[PDB]
Amino acid sequence: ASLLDSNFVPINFTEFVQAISNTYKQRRIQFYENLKR
Amino acid sequence: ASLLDSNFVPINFTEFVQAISNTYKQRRIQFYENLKR
Amino acid sequence: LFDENYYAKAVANIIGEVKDPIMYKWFSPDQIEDVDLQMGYQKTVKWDAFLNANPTTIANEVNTISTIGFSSEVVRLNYLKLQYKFRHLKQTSEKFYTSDSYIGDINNNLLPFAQAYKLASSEIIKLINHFVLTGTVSIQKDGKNQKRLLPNMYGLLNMPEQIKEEVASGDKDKMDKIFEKIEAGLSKLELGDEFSTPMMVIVDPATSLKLVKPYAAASSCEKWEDVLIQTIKAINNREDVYIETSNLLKHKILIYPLNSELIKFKPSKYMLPTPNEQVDKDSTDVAHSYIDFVLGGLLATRKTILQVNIKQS
Amino acid sequence: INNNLLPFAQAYKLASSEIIKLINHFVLTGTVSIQKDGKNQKRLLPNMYGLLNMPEQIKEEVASGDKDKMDKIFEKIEAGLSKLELGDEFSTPMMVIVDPATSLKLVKPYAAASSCEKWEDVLIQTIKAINNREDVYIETSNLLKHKILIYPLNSELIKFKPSKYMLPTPNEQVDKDSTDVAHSYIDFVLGGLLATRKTILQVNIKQS
Amino acid sequence: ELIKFKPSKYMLPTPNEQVDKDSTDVAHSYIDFVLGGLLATRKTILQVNIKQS
Amino acid sequence: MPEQIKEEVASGDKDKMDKIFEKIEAGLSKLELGDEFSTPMMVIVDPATSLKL
Amino acid sequence: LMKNPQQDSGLLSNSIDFRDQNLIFSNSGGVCTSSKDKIENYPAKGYPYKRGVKLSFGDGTTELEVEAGGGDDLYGVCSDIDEFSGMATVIPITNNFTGYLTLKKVNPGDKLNFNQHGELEKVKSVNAIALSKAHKLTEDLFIVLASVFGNR
Amino acid sequence: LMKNPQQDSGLLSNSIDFRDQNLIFSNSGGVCTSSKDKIENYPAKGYPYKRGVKLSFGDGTTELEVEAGGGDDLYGVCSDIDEFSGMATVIPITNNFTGYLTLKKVNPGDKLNFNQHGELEKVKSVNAIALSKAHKLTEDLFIVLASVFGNRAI
Amino acid sequence: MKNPQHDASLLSNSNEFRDKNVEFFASGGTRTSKFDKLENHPFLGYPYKRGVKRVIQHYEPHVEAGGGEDLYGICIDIDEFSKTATIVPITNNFEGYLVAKDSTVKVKDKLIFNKDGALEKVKATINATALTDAKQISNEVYLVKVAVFGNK
Repeated sequence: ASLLDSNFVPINFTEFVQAISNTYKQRRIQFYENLKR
Repeated sequence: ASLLDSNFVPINFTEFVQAISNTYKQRRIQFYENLKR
Repeated sequence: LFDENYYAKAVANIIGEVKDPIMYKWFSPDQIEDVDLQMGYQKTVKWDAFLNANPTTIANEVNTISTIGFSSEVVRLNYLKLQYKFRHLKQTSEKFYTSDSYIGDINNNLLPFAQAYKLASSEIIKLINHFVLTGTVSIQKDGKNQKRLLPNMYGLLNMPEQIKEEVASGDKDKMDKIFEKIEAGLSKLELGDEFSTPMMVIVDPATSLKLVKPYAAASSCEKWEDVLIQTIKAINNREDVYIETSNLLKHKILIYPLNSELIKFKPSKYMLPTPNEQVDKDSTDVAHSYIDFVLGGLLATRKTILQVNIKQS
Repeated sequence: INNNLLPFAQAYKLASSEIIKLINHFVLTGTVSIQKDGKNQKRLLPNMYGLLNMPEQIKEEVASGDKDKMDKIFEKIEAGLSKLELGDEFSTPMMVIVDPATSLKLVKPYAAASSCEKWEDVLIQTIKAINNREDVYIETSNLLKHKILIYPLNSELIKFKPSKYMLPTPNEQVDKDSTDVAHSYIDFVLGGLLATRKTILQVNIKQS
Repeated sequence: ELIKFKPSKYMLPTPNEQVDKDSTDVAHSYIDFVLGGLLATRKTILQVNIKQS
Repeated sequence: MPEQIKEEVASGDKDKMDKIFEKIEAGLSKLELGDEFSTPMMVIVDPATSLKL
Repeated sequence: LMKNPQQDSGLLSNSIDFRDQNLIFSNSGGVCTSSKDKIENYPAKGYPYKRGVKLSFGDGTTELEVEAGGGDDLYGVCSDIDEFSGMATVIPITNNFTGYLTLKKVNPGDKLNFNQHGELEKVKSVNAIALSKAHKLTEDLFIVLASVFGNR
Repeated sequence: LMKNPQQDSGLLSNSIDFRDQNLIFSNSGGVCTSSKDKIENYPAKGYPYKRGVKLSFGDGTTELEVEAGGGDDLYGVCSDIDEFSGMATVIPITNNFTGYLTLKKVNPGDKLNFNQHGELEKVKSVNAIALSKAHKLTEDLFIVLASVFGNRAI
Repeated sequence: MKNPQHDASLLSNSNEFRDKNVEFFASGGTRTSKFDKLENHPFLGYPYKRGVKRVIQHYEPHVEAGGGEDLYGICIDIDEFSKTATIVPITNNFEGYLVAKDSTVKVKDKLIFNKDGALEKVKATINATALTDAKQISNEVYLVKVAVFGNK
């Protein structure tokens, strides 16, 4: 579950926090995919 | 694996020690079965 | 949840605008691994062997023989939870505070929740980057009045048992003197069998300015940066050398390998700012909110980081 | 962990690694010691030499004041290379071993500084001037310290005849008692470097 | 529930593999045992001591 | 075992079974078995006390 | 003499650093604040912002107000001001406070007391402890981080 | 020198009676607690648990800390400690407190004051009144129920 | 105590093999014979790497740090869980790193155990010869390599 997919529906604040963490990790991965040294 | 079972043939001293411990446990159980308060 | 919690909905709709941390550039994708923990510690056990004396010559009869000893070390990484509070306008009261082209009271510096959260998160991410680079938490330019952190919580610049070189105060203008200190530290580095790895260099803006001058009459083709890249390539076996400039540094140069076997960053999965469920509400238009974040999780081997400090006296 | 006790396999692996490091140090330098200072050396037998202390070779000493002058270092290296005597086996590849500091000095542009050429290239050409334009290899060893070692890779001049039991080998005896701690032994054999006279160049850059 | 004895499974005497041997007729052997493991709740044991002073 | 009921019978009353049993009654009253009271009980005595019993 | 004066500019100003950014006169409230803090508001006479205040009484026609003062008259500390309504946010002396206050024109550890004009000075009654050194905002305006925790 | 008993207990506690089961050193907080109480935390210097504290400053490299003390330097009372993070929970002297506090090595109604080591002693500057008699935990450690309400005049 | 490396802040580097054994966790001796007599005794205090004495008081006798005419042996290892110390009796010779009093100990010096079980430069009571200089590991911890070979 991530905030990148709008189809995600958080049921409670716990799932909301987990989704935030997953979104941060996914953006980290995307940044390294788009990084070109 | 217990020393009560004659068919038990230990391979090493570790198995022998385990068999001794199992023999003590079985003797305790048998003592409590035989005991009549 | 989003049908009941406007603040949660606003955070979900605003989280995209918050920019990525710049510390990701200082590491490789294989050097960052998340750990599921807010506050606490993680342990790692490493075994080692050593020789207690010269070997024994076996001739005729002897039973007193030199021994080889063993040791175990437990490395502990601490993770600490931190929080900030900020004030904002209430959602029901935002309508009375909207204006022609903006929402918020300029006179009292009151903001809507989304904008306040975004700005606070940006500031917290800046603080996190400063911690990861330097290993200290402070809000003063002097660097004093620091927060007392737990032991075994270090950054790239204050990690102990690493190579440290100091350029004298009277030699701060001499780039050749600076390069002499850098070369001495590069020689003293001990990468072992994991030497073949890309290397990372972080410099201050002034040093970046000094690096573009021609190598020393002066050379007409090569610069000090090219000489530095060749020198580091000599010890990393001609692997890539990446150079970065950070305004956070002041007259300090950091050189370290981008190898997960030597340096590994295991941050908490809750390290980056996260909203708290508690919201303070009164009969007025002002409300308060809280942001949580976790610090800690840098692991490095001994004598794998070169830290060059140029005295400015 | 609290008593620093390992299983036999792991203990053997670690001990063998340490002993192999000691053997490599002996082979390179010809001395046995567990100190960084190099003192408290084990007394060895005669006719047991390493590459760095083999007698009747060419020795060059760079003075303390010129430790940073690569030109002076190369002057001494050229003098030693002139004094080398390979006889009729000169057409052979050559091997150079340097300390990390010298290795870092060898990547600077050749000196005003010259583009397109480094001190490493100059050294390779100079050695090719005596080995009939054969191959030249360069190695870096942290066991060395302000030393440069040049020798041919020809079995007719330098030959290493080690014992077949030189590398670590377990002993059959294992000490045992009523407790859970046992003791094991590891054996290794040192010696066997043979070289013809005046075929090794040893350059020592003095610091003090 | 009140008192429980959780002895080690090696509490009772067990021979040791090590045997001391020599050039004489005398050898030595070893026996191992483990002590401990009694657990009780507070104020559930009555201990009366008749002083014989 | 600490934190248990201990009673002491005086030296001059070491031959008086009534005094000994009075101390036993006091200790039995001070016992605290809770809701695990419906359990068998064990009494261990020395030969002299067994003779007096 | 204004908490947050309004003036237009032709140029943006770049916030280069995130450190030492809070040492401004417009930074109202406390540096570290509890949700259980008791907060009051009174009509303001003068400009008692970032100053200790005392209760002042008129001739009975209008209600009592707060004005800058200290000594034996210290009632609380003014931590915010709404200029549109002339309202001064006051934290009573019975509630502890931590923040930047006006300092008389001083190092950590020195014990401070309030003067007649509501400014902090180095020493009687107030429990004020300096947590930092003086910071000069204006030629006559000095601020200091202080801890107010009651009376001796 | 530890909030929780350092020595692991050798028995299982008997859960029968409900009386006189709170006179333990592990009783953190207060006997009567208000939901409107102001609570702070501070880096702990030493072990100021259940003791009056003062603000301690150093060279200035690190932030200020709290250490056991009293007299004219009293700032609050420490009612809890987190040992992992070295955090001391402090209730400011401007907020009244009622709970068990360390007593210097005393009957209800006696007026008390805090000494240089953060210990309560029978009497000047601080209003503290004992609500019970001293309870001995260790041969050198005694605790007393006390009510601390601000600083008195003179 | 005995193992100060379990609070390490970073991984150690195991590439070097020289100057790697002068540590407080190096329990035992530098050269050990299979026929060395080892006796385990209960201890009170911290007798690790020090001379020990027997203390008789009701419990069995225990060992603690000591020396002089009361010297009984040398403690070379400790089990902390069982609180038991391994001792080499004074009738058996020993070579290894032992705690010294100060840093003024040099090679070839004759040494004596003091009342704390630490080795100090010097009749004498035992034969103990320093083989190395005193080496600092902690601010107040010095170890010296010593050959102890009986009593004078």
